[PDB]
Amino acid sequence: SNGLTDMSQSRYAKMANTGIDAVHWTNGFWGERFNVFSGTSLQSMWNTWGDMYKWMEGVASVYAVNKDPELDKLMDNFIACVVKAQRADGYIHTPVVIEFETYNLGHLMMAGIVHHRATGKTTLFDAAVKATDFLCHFYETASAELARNAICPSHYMGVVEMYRATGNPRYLELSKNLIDIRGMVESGTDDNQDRIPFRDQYRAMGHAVRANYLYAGVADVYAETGEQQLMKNLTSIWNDIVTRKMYVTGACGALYDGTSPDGTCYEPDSIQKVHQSYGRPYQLPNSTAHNETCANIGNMLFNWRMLEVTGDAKYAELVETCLYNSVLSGISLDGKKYFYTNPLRISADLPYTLRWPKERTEYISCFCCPPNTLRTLCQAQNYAYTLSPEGIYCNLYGANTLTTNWKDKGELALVQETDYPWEGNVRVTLNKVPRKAGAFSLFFRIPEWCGKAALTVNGQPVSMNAKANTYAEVNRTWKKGDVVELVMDMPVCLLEAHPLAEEIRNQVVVKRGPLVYCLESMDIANGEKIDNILIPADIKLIPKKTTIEGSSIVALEGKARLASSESWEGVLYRPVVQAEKTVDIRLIPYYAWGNRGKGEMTVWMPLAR
Repeated sequence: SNGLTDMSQSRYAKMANTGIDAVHWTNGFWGERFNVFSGTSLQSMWNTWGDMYKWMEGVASVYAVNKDPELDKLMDNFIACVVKAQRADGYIHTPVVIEFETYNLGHLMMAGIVHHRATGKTTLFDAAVKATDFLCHFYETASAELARNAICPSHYMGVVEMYRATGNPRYLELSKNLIDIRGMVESGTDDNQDRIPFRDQYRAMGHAVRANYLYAGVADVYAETGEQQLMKNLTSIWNDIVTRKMYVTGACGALYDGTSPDGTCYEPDSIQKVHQSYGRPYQLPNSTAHNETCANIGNMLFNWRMLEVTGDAKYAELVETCLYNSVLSGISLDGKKYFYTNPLRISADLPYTLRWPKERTEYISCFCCPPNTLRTLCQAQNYAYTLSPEGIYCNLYGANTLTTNWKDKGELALVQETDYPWEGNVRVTLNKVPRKAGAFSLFFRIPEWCGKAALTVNGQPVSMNAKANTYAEVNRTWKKGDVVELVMDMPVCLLEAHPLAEEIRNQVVVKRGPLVYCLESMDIANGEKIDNILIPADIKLIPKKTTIEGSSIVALEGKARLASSESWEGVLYRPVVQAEKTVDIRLIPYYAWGNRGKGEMTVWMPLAR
């Protein structure tokens, strides 16, 4: 009835969200993050002073969980200004919200839907339904060659979410036309994924935000139309991204600037510029990885739609990877500063200055991404579970309550206890089961990273059928007070990459559970230089809780090998040096990088096998 995204009536969906109010984080990783975001980040962003509709959507999303009546009033005031400013035909003149501009309207749609779902009130929603009608007029009337109107890619999702929210067929028809038009124009571009029609695209293409939001939006249309061809496109594009063009943190977009295609084409007039963009297959540089935070949110939201349309746990893995490692990295631990880029390496020898700061900044002003970052992070709880007629799916582990209504039957409430992501032990406790529910299942995702896992029910072992990257089902007539307990082994992992990824050939990245780890220069004993650190393949890395900006994180401590250090000044090639020494290093989670001053950082490190 009521989720952040509601595929509950969608004819070719398989799962749908829990209600926007059903899941609260409690006592761990996400509870702690949620207190920062709700109790600091939102105020801090209003104080520095389209962005606002994202902020507000965030306020409503937080409110759905905590019911702070001071937020409800702060919303009613924001909404009053919005409503006072709207015309009869649905337009809004943005200047007259006091205390080709069709781009802001798309964000009003989602703000209004989310507000409706959280508060019950129709005050902002009616402002949104009108804005939507205005866009339908705008696309029925404006010139075929306005690709620019929809250069806001939020639109595709917002319009399908409005059809979902109203039943109004005009909105679904608009969203179908928006796909059908792509590439029915003179000189579209790879960079705007519109050189060729959508149905001819079987690979990821250009500006990664535009790309990924497109792919998401199309999955949303697929949820409603069941047009198989779209899923033929969406599955080779997903495949292209994930096996060939995605950083290990889930982030997307290797190139600040470049050309598409690269080194394959003989008409140079066919070769176009791209920016903030996907690159060649296996082109995954580190220092110059763009990985705009919103592109990574895009990949997350793409994967979430693919999960709901297919029921396949492998899409849930990507939602998690993205959330911890390329979305949460976008904000500081103090909730106040933001990244635009998410590089996988900072070297102080880097002889040019890339665009965009490389320390987080509290300066929303210029970037339109931090509002999207904060509202997304303010909604993490809306990704923990999904439902279907078969039962309930545990997708993102973390300490929480869930209270849904289970069909026309009554409340079902459960309590999830775990120190995830720091440890791999989950306990689901059933508080309320409605008496007339039959047997029904509780599904537990087994992470792709997880090699062993076991279940118990009230202490009694179940046979574990499932493999990595699939759901373990537990079908049972559940009684009040029942207890399921997932134990996932969560060892330290060393990962290598496909040999065609030259930028990381013969190097290793360290995961533990779902967190990608990195090394910063201040965690190397004796200020020994980060470039000289080698990870032997059989290194023994030891978890140890430690504190950064008042947050308890698991670092990994161990003995790396140290390269002898000849000066690299004015030298490109030289005789391989000895590497007889050792040095104490400490790895921290990537997301927590850059909270301890300026320094050096790398995810991928030399491997000694």
